Amino acid sequence: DRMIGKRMSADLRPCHGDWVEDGDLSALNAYPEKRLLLRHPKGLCPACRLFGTGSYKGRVRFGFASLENDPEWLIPGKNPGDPFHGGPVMLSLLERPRPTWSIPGSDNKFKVPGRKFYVHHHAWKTIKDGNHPTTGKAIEQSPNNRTVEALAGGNSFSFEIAFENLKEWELGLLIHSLQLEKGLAHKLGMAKSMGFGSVEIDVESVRLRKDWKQWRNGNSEIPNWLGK
Amino acid sequence: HDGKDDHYLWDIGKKKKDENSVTIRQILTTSADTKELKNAGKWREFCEKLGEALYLKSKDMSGGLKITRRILGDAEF
Amino acid sequence: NPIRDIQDRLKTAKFDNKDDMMNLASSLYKYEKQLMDSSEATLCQQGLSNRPNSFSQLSQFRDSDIQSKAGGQTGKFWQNEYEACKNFQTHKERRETLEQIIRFLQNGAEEKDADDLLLKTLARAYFHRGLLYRPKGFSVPARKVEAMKKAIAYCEIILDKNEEESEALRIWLYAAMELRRCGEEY
RNA sequence: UUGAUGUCACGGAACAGGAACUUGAACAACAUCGUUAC
Repeated sequence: DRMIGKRMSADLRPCHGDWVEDGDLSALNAYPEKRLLLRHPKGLCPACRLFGTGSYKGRVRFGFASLENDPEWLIPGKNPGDPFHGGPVMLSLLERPRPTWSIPGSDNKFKVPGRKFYVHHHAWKTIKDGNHPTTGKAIEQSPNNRTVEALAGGNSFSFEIAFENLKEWELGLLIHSLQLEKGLAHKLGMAKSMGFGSVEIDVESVRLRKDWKQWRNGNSEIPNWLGK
Repeated sequence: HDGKDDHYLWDIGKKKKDENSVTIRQILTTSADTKELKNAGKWREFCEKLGEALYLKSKDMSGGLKITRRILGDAEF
Repeated sequence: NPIRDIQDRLKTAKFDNKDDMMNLASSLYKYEKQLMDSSEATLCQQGLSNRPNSFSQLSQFRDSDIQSKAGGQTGKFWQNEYEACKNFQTHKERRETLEQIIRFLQNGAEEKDADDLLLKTLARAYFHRGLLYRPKGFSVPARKVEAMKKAIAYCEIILDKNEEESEALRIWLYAAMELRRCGEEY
């Protein structure tokens, strides 16, 4: 009977979200008091204050990351002497995730679990050779999977993040979220459940803004913010 | 984004039943060649006054307090 | 601050007296007027607490008003707005409030359902704006003259139905006595 | 549709103020379909 929006606690639903109750809101469409029935009565969470939302601009801006060394692909291309194109690799089926396996029942006891973080492993050594990960059989060229071109491990990119009007602890937590500890790693890209995609981010110089004239490279204040 | 004839604006009015139900693309398609709107001058005023009528109908579809554009300064000396 | 007041008025709305409905309409109008211009109270990004009950009450208020659009809501709100505008300090804020009133209620006075309070306060706003015009050409500006003429036209719109009003008649005579000393004719 | 002895209207800039802006990893695993038998 209930929607999936009422299967979790009311504090973890997105602020500035949607209408899940039984009455239709379309009746109050031509009035300015409609937008007050879609926001949380307390305000904005810590993530809808750094990153933006509708009717509020976020105060952190990302950038385009560019390569610096030579590519060093995974499978060498078919045209030799051309170190700017790689070879193809065929993946597995990769279809849609079922949410009726984490919420198995139907009554009231089964809430919504957390946020589905994929694990780090090494199962691309079986894809690169042309086998399935579960069974050892070969992969057929069905009209349902993809044939991609991929980079290998050992490359180096470089990007830049601009930020304004942050507190001290917000910057400390953003740096803790950018660089992880010594043994951990992030995950981005395609086919994350097959080992593909594992990055690690290090932090180079940090430059603050004192006035409109000087800028005052602030590398000596990182061990403070983090702790704070 | 699929390439088919299902836009979110120019294809309002298309249902499964009575598939002869006209949409806005068909209406604007059969009006662009009527042997009287074939020259340049007669198509321009057609679009202009059609848009003016649709704006006049859309204006009074609110419920809050509505401000006027510019009502002051009519100095005629 | 302007969103807690809507809920304080929504808590004890009785939907029968003509005082709590007026207070609810006043709170809604003040929130909308706070949004139209960009003040510092635009950063408040909260909402209403009890969603289904408040949705029922707001839909019943916007539904049990359409049969009683007798002009009892906006007329009283702009009447109190002008009454608060009269007793101000230095002329700057008086001028700005007058032009805001004129801009906001100029539309709702162009139909057959035109209240006497709405037209009366619009004519008073035109007449009071006509006095605050700083001259710059060794002569009277024409905007003062046409403010007086517009006040006369609206007070004539009222006095066309009735004969004596004792309130609009005095505005008519004020506008005529002001047109006389500006080099014009009676 | 003017009236004569007296028209600088080529005697007068439709002018002046307002960021089409804000929010969004091209990503992905568990089934689908209903009845048989005493």
